Amino acid sequence: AAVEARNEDWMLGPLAPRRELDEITLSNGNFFGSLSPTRALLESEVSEE
Amino acid sequence: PRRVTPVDKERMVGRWKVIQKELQKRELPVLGTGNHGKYVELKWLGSK
Amino acid sequence: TVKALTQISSAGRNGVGAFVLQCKKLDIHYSDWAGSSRGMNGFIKSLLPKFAAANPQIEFVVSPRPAKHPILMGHYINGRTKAICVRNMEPLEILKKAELLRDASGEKPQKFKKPVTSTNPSVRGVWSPYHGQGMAV
Amino acid sequence: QSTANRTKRMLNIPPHESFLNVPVEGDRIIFNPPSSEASVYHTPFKFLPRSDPRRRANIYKLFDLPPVLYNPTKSYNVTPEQVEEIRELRAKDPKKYSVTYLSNKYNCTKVFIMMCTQAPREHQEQHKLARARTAENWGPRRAAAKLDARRRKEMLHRGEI
Amino acid sequence: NDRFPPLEPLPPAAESLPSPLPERALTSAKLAALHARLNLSPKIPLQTLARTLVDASADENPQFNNANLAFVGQTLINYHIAEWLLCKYPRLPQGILFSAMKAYAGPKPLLQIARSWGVDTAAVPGGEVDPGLLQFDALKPGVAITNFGYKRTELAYLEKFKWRRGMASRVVLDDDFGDVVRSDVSYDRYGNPDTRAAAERAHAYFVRAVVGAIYAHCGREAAKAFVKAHIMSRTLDIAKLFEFKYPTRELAALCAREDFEPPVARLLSETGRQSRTPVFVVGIYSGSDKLGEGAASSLDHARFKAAMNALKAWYLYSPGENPRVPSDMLEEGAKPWTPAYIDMGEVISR
Amino acid sequence: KQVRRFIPGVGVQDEVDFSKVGAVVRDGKRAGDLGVRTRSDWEVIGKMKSVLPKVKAL
Amino acid sequence: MSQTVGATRLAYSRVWHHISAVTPHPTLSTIKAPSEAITPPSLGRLASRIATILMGKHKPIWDPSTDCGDYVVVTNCAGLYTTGHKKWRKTYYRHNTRPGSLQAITMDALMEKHGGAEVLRKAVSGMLPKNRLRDKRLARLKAFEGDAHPYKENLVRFGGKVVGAPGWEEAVKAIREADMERL
Amino acid sequence: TERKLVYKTGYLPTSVKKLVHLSRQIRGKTVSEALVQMQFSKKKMAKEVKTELLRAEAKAIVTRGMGLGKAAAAAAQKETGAEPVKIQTKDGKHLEIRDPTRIYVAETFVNKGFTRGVELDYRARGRVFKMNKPTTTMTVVLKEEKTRIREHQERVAKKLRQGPWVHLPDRPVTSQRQFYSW
Amino acid sequence: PSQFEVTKDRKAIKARQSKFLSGEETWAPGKVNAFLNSKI
Amino acid sequence: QPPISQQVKELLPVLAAQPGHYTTIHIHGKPYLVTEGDTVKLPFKMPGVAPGDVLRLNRASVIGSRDLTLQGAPYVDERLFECRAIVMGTESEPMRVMIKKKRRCRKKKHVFSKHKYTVLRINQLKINDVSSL
RNA sequence: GAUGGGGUAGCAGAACGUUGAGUGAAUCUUAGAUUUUUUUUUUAUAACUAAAUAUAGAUGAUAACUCAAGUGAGAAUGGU
Ligand SMILES: [Mg+2]
Ligand SMILES: [Mg+2]
Ligand SMILES: [Mg+2]
Ligand SMILES: [Mg+2]
Ligand SMILES: [Mg+2]
Repeated sequence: AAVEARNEDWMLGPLAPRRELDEITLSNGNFFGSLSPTRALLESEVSEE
Repeated sequence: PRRVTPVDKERMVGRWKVIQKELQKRELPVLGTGNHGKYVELKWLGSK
Repeated sequence: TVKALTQISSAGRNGVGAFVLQCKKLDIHYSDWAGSSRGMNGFIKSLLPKFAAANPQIEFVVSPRPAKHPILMGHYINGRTKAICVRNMEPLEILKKAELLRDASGEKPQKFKKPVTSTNPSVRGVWSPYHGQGMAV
Repeated sequence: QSTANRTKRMLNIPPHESFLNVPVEGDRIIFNPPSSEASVYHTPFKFLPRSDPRRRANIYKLFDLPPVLYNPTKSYNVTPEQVEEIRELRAKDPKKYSVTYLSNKYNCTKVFIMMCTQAPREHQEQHKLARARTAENWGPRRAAAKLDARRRKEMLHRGEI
Repeated sequence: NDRFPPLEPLPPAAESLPSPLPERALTSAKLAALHARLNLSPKIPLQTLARTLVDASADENPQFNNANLAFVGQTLINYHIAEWLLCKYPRLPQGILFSAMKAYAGPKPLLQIARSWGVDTAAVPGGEVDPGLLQFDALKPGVAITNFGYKRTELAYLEKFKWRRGMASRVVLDDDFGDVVRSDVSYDRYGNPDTRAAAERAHAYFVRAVVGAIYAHCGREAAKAFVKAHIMSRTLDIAKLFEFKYPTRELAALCAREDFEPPVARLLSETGRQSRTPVFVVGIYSGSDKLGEGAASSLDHARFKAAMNALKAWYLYSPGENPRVPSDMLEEGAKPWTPAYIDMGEVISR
Repeated sequence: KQVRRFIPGVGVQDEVDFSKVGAVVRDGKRAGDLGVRTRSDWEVIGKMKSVLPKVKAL
Repeated sequence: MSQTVGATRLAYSRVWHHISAVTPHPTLSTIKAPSEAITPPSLGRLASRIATILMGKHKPIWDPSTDCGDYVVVTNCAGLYTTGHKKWRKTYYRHNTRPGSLQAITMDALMEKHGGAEVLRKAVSGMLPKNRLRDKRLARLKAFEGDAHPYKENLVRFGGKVVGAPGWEEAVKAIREADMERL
Repeated sequence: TERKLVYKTGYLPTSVKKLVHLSRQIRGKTVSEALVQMQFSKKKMAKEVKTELLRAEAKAIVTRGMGLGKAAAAAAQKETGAEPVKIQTKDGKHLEIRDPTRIYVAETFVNKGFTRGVELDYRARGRVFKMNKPTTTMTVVLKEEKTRIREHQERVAKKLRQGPWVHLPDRPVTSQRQFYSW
Repeated sequence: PSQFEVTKDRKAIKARQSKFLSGEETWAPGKVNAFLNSKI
Repeated sequence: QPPISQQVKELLPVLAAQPGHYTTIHIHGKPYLVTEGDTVKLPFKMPGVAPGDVLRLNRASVIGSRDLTLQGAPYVDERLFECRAIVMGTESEPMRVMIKKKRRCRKKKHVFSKHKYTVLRINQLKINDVSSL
């Protein structure tokens, strides 16, 4: 997503969208520029190695 | 004696000296990847 | 009242009055490591010195290019380029390929349609049914 | 056809009969006037300077006129004094004393009336508007045919038509 | 970096110079090829050909630049093209005589001649560029070459209030082509119609300079041969530069001036009248002689087109395809000069 | 008229014009023997800063 | 290529030709002596000459793909010449795909309903290439029964004299004598 | 210079051959025109297209800043007596644009998604066939009237550049022969 | 889609829509979509 | 050498005095109608020529102007005209593949053809003055 | 100024490509290795030029020569 957002700001210029005011991404349920409780707290069970 | 790179061609055309000033003003790295670390998001999650 | 038009320019006819070789520059790339560049190295030492001496109107740039096949890239006055990979070609096969770029022009390959190409008008004007003896059905 | 060679034989047109009579016993020059329009570079003898030696009888000689289309006549029926009357009437009432009215009375060309005098500005602007109000009643299909008629005339004088 | 040593050794204070040094030209493979591509005489060193590529936009110094070389060359090109056209077409109107000059020795053709020689431009001028590259700065149009034309006192009112400018005055005040006289850095931008003209102007000054260099080194005859081979060898249809207004009046005024019988339009041939695309062949006759012929779809157009062809034939009269020019006499021991036809002037109509 | 050529077996054949008739083929191990203009020749041509065309010819 | 560089306008223009089905034709007649026995061009022999004009095959710039044909105005189609007993014994057929719907008609019966103009159109039609230009070329055949037609002003002229008129030839030669007074 | 929003609707319980006809109806219309046709449509999916088209317009205004000049544009029409712009769409429909910021449906297409479910069709002779329950999505590209005005000015310019129709055209002879035929 | 409960993110985009259309706030380009060094 | 005819000696000045001239050169027997400035693309690679070589064409079938036409029985006398060309280079066509195949036979034999062509440029076409001859 | 030139069954010779291995603890790669695409050129079942997109320092790719085969698919009412 950051690869496509960096290309629009470079192109649109004064028409850069206000992505922070947009709806959530149902693929994750997260807002703009927000992590997930599982990814922000690193509660992922990792292997023993 | 060595391989001609895209940098050498710009130097011949004279455009390299103009690219250094712009990149320097913007703080972008002139010849190199800068002092930026590698992608760690997947690494911190235990990515193999 | 005659008013001059200011949007028509003269066209050049290469060969009439003066001739200009189309191949402005030739780029020769070799690998000291690649095995396919064995013949190119022999062409740069024996046949290129004398071939480059017979074509003083061409710019030759011999530069290495490791981890890559050997190519002969010729830049032409029209702006286009023609690159020929000469991997696994003996020195005398490189000279036959280098002369192909010299004798060639930047023009893209086209099928043979018409021998003659002319921009000047017909000496005998195009046929007209109103400028002859007339035809009676 | 199947190949380009066959297509060429079917689309063949033989050369002109003059070239078919190839000579024998040697070389010769034949008179072969083509049935085409001559270029503006074949200057007629009437436009050649008296010094130009190339002037010469028709090469044919070395081996009623068509119908009239436009033969105008120039007439001068307006005296120096009548020109003053044309300038007074045109400025007194440009509506009643139009160019067509003065052209008839004075027996002159309508253009000639325009040369001696012009109508007052406010009256000229009224004429340009009348023709502008009729140009807005034209649909997309008529207004396009009128623009072509105005461009074909410009193209004619540029040597394109 | 040590892994990438410089390909071309250069002092540290190199990029600070306006253009590469003279000795730099002796180790460039582009100049040696450009010198041999044009078959230039060995009298012209590589230090001189390298000076013809440095436009005044890159080097403000009166030396090291193209200002003076292009000036001497412009006079040679403009002169040889002028005498050659008056001897070939001695009846050309003044207006068509200016466009024909601008069509041969103008910025447009000279730009194509420079590109026909394989001359590639440099992005930005500097002491590091290859001496064989055309150096100029399209962002600074301040520099203006010196010309023999003078500035008009009414130039201000001319461009604004659309004041009248005659043709007879352009041969003294205007430039050689009839045009009026006098008509840190961020490269994050796009091309401009000002740069397109500044770049086209840089290519023209280079071609002219090559003629000036051949003149100072090889002589006058060598310069004339170069102009006759690359510039005069081009093709131009002068008949396509004509734009007539009321050609029927100009023709009547011509026949009247030359005493010829008043022109009469006669219908030579016609077909398809009362159709969508008829054909009327109208021929204008002055007595019993056919002046011109024109075939159009409308009866009026066929008469106008015939008058143009009758007028073009008068103006495009040519004594020969390769006539002698007055400059051929000064060479040496040339055949006696024969007076050339001098026309009285173009016809002024209503 | 034949432009300069390089015969792979013989050497560099200089330009020859049969209109005035001389196909001389020079072969060697140095640029000078070939008969072409070398870098050294261009340096001596650039050092002759005194040669000047006759004023009558200029 | 120079031969084709120029003004091709007049080479592609449509010329309006004319021919009478009653005027004797010394060329398209099978009888050549005595001159008083020279007949007009028969139905098929006239249609073969017209089909050549409709295709433009008489032009040095002919191309089958380009429609470089011309017009042919045929008059006096009522006195169309035929040999033998073709007029009363020849038959034209028609079928609309329905068994039993075979329509037959003779030439004399077809000349009474649609005149001799339809008999000449079917002849010329069959002599044209069977492609998408057959209907355009055939439509340029203007056949009329008598001497009157709406194209008396379209017929090609040379000095005001229509081709085929009494003095059209001398009017052409007089215009070419003046064209030689130029370089 | 021209704002644009590419909005992909949610997964609708319908097929492509059914919803395609609903996407071709709102194609080229305004957001208001399309919403009125979805409110009074007999199709069941027209209720989902009306909700998904109101969400797209909410995103086009907040994130892209579209249709936010009606008040300013209206001032120039009546107060100043300016006549609006008259254009003609590619299909040929004539329009009168009084507000250049009005949103409309520039492009619209339908894509098929995952499979809702699978119902077994038990036929005679002990034969069973699977019935795939489809799901499709729709994508609408919302633009402003400034795009239709620009695209229109290009077409008319392209037409005026093709030159007028000449009576006697100079058609070429596409065949070279080494002799003169005339 | 018409029966999905509106979340807090959809209840906020409807309030902004009524603010930009009303004229209270003026729309401005985003400034946190991507942290570039050019800043253009 | 055989003397030129008296009829050709009196009309040749009129042939050369006209504006334009064309010739039908014969290279290896095949004709080519060219004009001064045209570009001939021969359907074969002329052996032993490099870009810049000047050729003198001596076999002309017809050398005529608008109205006049000079025709030699086998060919015209070389002393009357002077035509020269310059070798501009060699061009090639795109590769063409021909597939030789028969019905009910899987074998498809391929034939790859890519021919070279020599390009000329007619830079001189003038008629001589034979008043002395 | 060499001679020769269609081809089924069938026989014969010479090559390319694919997968893995040796040289290889080798060579190259943010001065862009690799990117299923597009483009350009070269007598070309193949490689190459350049462009666009993304970003790897080796669990990456790779010339040349050689070695070994689970090595080349519009056809089996073939299988998934
Ligand atoms: Mg059961
Ligand atoms: Mg055989
Ligand atoms: Mg065989
Ligand atoms: Mg890629
Ligand atoms: Mg199968």
